[PDB]
Amino acid sequence: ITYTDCTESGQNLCLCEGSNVCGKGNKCILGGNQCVTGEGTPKPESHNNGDFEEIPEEYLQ
Amino acid sequence: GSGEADCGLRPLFEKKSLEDKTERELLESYIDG
Amino acid sequence: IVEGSDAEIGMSPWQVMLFRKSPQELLCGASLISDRWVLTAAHCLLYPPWDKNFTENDLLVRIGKHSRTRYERNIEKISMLEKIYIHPRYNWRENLDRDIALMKLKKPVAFSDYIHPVCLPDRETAASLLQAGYKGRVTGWGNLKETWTANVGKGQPSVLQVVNLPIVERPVCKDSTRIRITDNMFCAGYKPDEGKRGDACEGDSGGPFVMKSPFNNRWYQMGIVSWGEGCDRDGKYGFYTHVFRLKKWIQKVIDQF
Ligand SMILES: *[C@H]1O[C@H](CO)[C@@H](O)[C@H](O)[C@H]1NC(C)=O
Repeated sequence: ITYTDCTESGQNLCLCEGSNVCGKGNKCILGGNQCVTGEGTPKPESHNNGDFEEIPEEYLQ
Repeated sequence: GSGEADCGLRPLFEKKSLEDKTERELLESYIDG
Repeated sequence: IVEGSDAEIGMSPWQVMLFRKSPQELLCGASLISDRWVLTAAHCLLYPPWDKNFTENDLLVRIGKHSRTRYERNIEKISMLEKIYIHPRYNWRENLDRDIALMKLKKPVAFSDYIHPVCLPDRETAASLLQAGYKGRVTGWGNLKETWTANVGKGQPSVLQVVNLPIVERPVCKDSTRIRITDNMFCAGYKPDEGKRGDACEGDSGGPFVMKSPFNNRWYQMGIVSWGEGCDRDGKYGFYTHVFRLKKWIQKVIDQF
């Protein structure tokens, strides 16, 4: 799990104040930025790759 | 191996008496570095 | 891996790729501990925050790989999972405390030049080797950098990367985060004034943190890439799951004798 910067206001599970995560039960105010009390939404999981060569489909089943 | 298997010995390295390019770095960390 | 280099063929024969079947994607790293057992991070399989909860059937294990994306035909071994095991006290509920898991292969893998297990340490190895200042080695196919300018190059390596990092004194690990650090964790990475850098990053998680014993020439798995607050930030540290400390769990699940 790598926590990266909050992208939208009200996201949690991301870097809000500096290199500090804004945890569950908090939400990020893209101001300075503020990590606030409140139910945020976790910045969504990034998908980093996708240029894979073909593996035998016997395994893809 | 015998009882405990032959873990952590690479065939292409330790088994051929060859060192990987940055192992030394790990080794000296121990005697300071 | 951030500021690492290309691994040499067979340099980390225990490195495993956790591969998503549909859509095809690299989930995380792992390690081979025997011809049937794979060690990974619990968050790679179960992480409610991202509604991540994979089954044995959602994933494949790719072993003996150098290349991130090629299908290494007479070298890599692709295996199906028989069962998964998550540590029962794994606190995803923001701690990632006890972030460990085991995967059992449907069939045992044949070892080779590019496939061979690493060693789990004993107490005296763990006592000898886990010292602040000593260096461990991290490997993976994760991101080259925390963030980059989109569509200008690729932030993912074409080949497995390796980086050597020093273990940091706990008080310092502790003072670098606002998160509550447990006994089941340790942190590694250079100090800001230290003048070197490198870290694990997205896609490297689940992977092995290894140390080599000079006395017997053996590679031992001391950690599992668990979490960090960014990748390679100054005054920030990569956090590893403390393997020695959870070996009684491992012992209990494998039930070898
Ligand atoms: C799958 O099992 C995990 C184990 O705790 C649970 O947290 C998760 O909510 C489950 N997913 C489903 C199908 O709701």
